[PDB]
This record gives sequence, structure tokens and C-alpha cells, in this order.
Amino acid sequence: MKFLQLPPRFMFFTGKGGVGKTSIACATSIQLANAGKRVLLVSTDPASNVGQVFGVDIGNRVTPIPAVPHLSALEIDPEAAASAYRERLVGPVRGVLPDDVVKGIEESLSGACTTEIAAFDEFTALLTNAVLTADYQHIIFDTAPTGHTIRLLQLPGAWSGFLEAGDASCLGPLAGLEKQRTQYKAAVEALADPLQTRLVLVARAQQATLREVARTHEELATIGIKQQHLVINGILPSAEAANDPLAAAIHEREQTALKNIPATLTSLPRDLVQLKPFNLVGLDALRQLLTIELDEPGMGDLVDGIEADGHGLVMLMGKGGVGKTTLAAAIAVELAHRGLPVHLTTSDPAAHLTDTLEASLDNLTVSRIDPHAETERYRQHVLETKGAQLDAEGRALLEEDLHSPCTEEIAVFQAFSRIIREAGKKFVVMDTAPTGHTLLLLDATGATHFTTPMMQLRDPNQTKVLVVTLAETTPVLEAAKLQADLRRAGIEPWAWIINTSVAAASAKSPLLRQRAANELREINAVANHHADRYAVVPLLKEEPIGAERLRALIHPQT
Ligand SMILES: Nc1ncnc2c1ncn2[C@@H]1O[C@H](COP(=O)(O)OP(=O)(O)O)[C@@H](O)[C@H]1O
Ligand SMILES: Nc1ncnc2c1ncn2[C@@H]1O[C@H](COP(=O)(O)OP(=O)(O)O)[C@@H](O)[C@H]1O
Ligand SMILES: [Mg+2]
Ligand SMILES: [Mg+2]
Repeated sequence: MKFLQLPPRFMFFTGKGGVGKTSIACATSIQLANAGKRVLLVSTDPASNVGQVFGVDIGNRVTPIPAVPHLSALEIDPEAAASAYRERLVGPVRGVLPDDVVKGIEESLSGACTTEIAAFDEFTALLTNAVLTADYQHIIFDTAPTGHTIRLLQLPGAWSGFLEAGDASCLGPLAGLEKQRTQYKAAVEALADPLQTRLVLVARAQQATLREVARTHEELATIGIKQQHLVINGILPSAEAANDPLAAAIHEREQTALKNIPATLTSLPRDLVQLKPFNLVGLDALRQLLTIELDEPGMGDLVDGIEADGHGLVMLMGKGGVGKTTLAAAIAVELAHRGLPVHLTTSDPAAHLTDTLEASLDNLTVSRIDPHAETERYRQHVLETKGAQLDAEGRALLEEDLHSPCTEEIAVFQAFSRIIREAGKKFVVMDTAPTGHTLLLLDATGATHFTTPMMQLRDPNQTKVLVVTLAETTPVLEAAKLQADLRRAGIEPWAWIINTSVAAASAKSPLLRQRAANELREINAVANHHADRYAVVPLLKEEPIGAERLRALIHPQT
């Protein structure tokens, strides 16, 4: 394993949720501890099962693991840190200010951005404290700050009065940070030094995930992080597809993705972690990491319900890579084939799916919004309109703020609002929906680009915010977090779509069978608690492109 050769003190990991960052971090900690060097696995999520895996009740304090000699396990809680930020920044203004101001402060201080900044705060706490670096030879983190957070916290300063002064800006949480700016600067400097940091990039062997990790690598390199490594975790063994139709397609897709890694990631020391058969639960399985008839409702019922409740919006929401674009296209194609008008509006210019049928059907009008261009246009608009009077430091800080994911979400939502307005009395199937944070923040900043009123979205009779999940543990947990954010924003997700379900694809191989069992457990969990109306989409051995094979999703042959 190239990412483990002469590792520096801090070994971060990052990538799309569910790739296997935590499992790889745990296995690396085990391997280094076996080598005789003290380690400190800093799990960066309370919901992680690291404590169960090691058989210890890991908490905010360092808990040595008796099972693994020389291994200590910490567990940061970013969401707890964000809640503490809210408690210590909103209580003082509670009552002292009108309820509108308090609500705006809470909303600007709540969401994914505040969680990321709090996680970076804890990372800086662990990155500059002399006690930790003088006691453990390897502080193996589990998740790394996004490039945006590092860029924001490495700026010259002046981020001390951005609270109570929303304006669709996620720059407020900076005021919560109670530490010296020198602390964060030193943390970033130690993070960018190749001799103290090794920011590994865990990614699955799929096109979308590889492109996403390539983008993250480009951003991190722009930060200053020079030496990185790539861990392509999830490669399916070749011998597994020997006598199976679905495993053969999976392996072919994995190999095709490997042969077309983005040019930016080619030079990185690459690693390949096979899909180990035994489930990675407990220390026994992790020690060797680095070395059925499903009957659940399909998308037919969901599309039938949408058809029954006509003249509405069907906004697909969820984390990137789940399959929102393909599902939206399939829904739109099915609705068009039912005779009702549709206005499919995707936001994935790379994919040409449903472009072979836009003209064949006189009612399936298609709009292709380019997220990058919309984000750039919004950035220019708000830089010229706002911040022109700001001093050099304010302009730099606002420009850095505008690169946050929420700015891209706001720009895409603004571009989709005009699509909604133009198309009236017809279905409007979308690809992405703004997270609850974005919607609430836009609503707070009431006073050419326009955003649809929150009243229309909140009404169940005019909107249906579907939530797409990849049918795994962490993807389902983060989709549930998205659902909670939407519910806080007032919108009730109409249904759930458990996309890419190997369980519904009739797996006929060992590894795919164990994967099907895991995804069946996750589907049961989704049905019981998270969603009262869900649909499981089978995995397709042929990549969905065009109507003739997009309709396979909606109406599978079961
Ligand atoms: N190399 C692998 N082989 C088999 N299963 C894996 C592998 N890597 C990860 N997994 C599975 O993926 C699941 C979730 O991965 P996890 O590391 O928790 O993602 P995250 O980095 O978001 O925490 C785990 O339950 C684990 O069983
Ligand atoms: N049901 C499915 N079966 C097989 N592959 C799928 C399915 N749904 C999505 N995919 C694959 O996932 C990839 C990325 O999905 P996409 O919808 O582009 O994600 P995003 O929501 O980020 O746009 C696509 O290339 C597609 O081939
Ligand atoms: Mg994790
Ligand atoms: Mg998409």
C-alpha cells in the first residue's frame, strides 16, 4: 500500500460519503499500531460505528483500545460543536433582539457549512496542541476539511463581525470561532506541509466519484497541499464476474472507470482496495482490509402517485452521485409516455441522456442548465452588486465565501426558478433541489435572477421533494440529514428513492449477495423510520442512456 509508506504525523482522508474513508482509516490505524508506532484514530462523526468496531465506548476523550496495543481512539462530534456554537452565540441575543433577527442568526449559523467549519475547528485543536503531537506518532484522521473551509480560515482576517450583519451568505459561522486566528493559520500551515500531512483521497471506481475526487484534489492542490495519494476503494474482484451477468457488468464498468481516470489524478500514487467478501464489522475484518428475492415497491407506484396528483413539481434531492439525474430523466420520460406534459430540466451537461427523445415526443421539453456557468454568473453578479464598497480584505473574503457549495446551490436554484415560471400547468421534473439551509437563507433575505417563493415549495399539493439514497449506511444517514434539514425548512419530502439497489437486481454471486443482504437491511431501515413512501430502483447492468433503457428503471421486468 503506497499511501502507508513513510507516513507523516497526520494522515487525513477525504472523498464522497460512503466510499470507505472510515474503514480505510481504521485499517490503517490497526496496521500502524501493529508496526509498534502509537496512533490516534480521530473519527470525525458521532454516528460512526468505530466504538462498536473496536468494542470500546469512544467519546470526546482519548480512549485507549485494549484490543489493539498502542492504539488510541478519539471521536470528534462536529454536530455537537455546531450546537455549542448556536448555544453560545444565540442565547446572548435571545429575547434581546426581535425574533426575526434571532431566527436569521440561527439559520445563518446552521447547516452543512457550520458543521464543516466546526469540524475544521476540532481538527485545528488536534493539529496544534503540543500534547497530542508529542505523544502519538500518527494522528490518523478520518475526514479532511473541504478546500473551501481551509481557504476561508486561511484568509488575512476581519471575520469577527459577520453575525448580525443573511444576504444568502454562509460566511457567518466564522464569528462563532472563539480561538486565535494564529491557531487556525498554524493548523493550515501544518496541514499543507508534505512532511506533516498526507491527505489521502478515497474514491470508488466510478466515473462520477472519480470526477468529484479529481475536483477535490484540484482544490486541495490550489490550497498548497503538494503530495497526495489516491485510494480507489471498491474494486470488484475479477474472479467474481466469472459466471454472473450483473457482476460482469459491474466489473466492466469499474475497469472502464479505471482506464479513464481524470488526467489530473493520473500522477498520484494509486492504490486498489478490493471489495473484501466478509462484512467489515469488528476488528477481525478490518485487520485484513489492506491486503434472496427482494419484494419492495418500484418507481411505478411513485410515478402513479405523481400522475394522480398532476400539475406539480417533482424535485429530486440528495447527495451527489446517488443518481438524481438519471432518476429525474426516467420519471420525466415515463410521465411523457403517459401523455401528460413534462419539462425535464437536468443539471448534468456531460450526460446526453434523454437527448435522443426530446424532439421525438412533442411534450417532453428539456432544459439543460449548466451549474458551473450559473455559479459563475451569480458570483459575478454578487461581486459587482455587493462588496464593491468593501475594502480589499472584505472583497477577498466575500469571493472566498462565494465558492461554497451553498452558493452553487443558490445559483442553480435561481436558474431553475425561471424554468418553473416559464413552464406553467405542466409537470416540472428537476435534478437537484436546494438544501433546507439554502431555502431558509433565501427566504430570510427577502429584501433579474429570482428564487421561487418558499410558500409554493412548502405546499405538498404543488411540490414533491423526492430524496434519492444510494442504499448504504452512510449515504442513508446523510440523506436522512438532508431530509431533516428540509423538514426544518418546512418542506416534507414526498417519498424516497433507494437507487442502485443490488438487492433488487437479483444478485447471483457471493460478493453481490452479501452486498444485497446489506442493502436489504438498509432498505428495511429506510422504510421503517425515514420515509413513509419509498421505491427501490434495481441496479442496471447497462448504463442508463436514452429512453429505451431509461424506461427500464420505471418498469423493471420482475
Ligand atoms: N474495501 C471494502 N470492502 C468491503 N466493504 C467495504 C470496503 N470499504 C468500505 N466498505 C463498507 O462500506 C461501509 C461504509 O463505509 P464507511 O467507511 O463507513 O464510509 P464513510 O467513510 O462515509 O464512513 C462499511 O460498513 C463497510 O462495510
Ligand atoms: N439505477 C441505476 N442503475 C445503474 N446505474 C445508475 C443508476 N442510476 C444512476 N446510475 C449511474 O450513476 C451515474 C451518476 O448518476 P447521476 O444521476 O449523474 O448523479 P447526479 O445525481 O450527481 O447527477 C450515472 O453515470 C449512471 O450511469
Ligand atoms: Mg465516516
Ligand atoms: Mg446530477
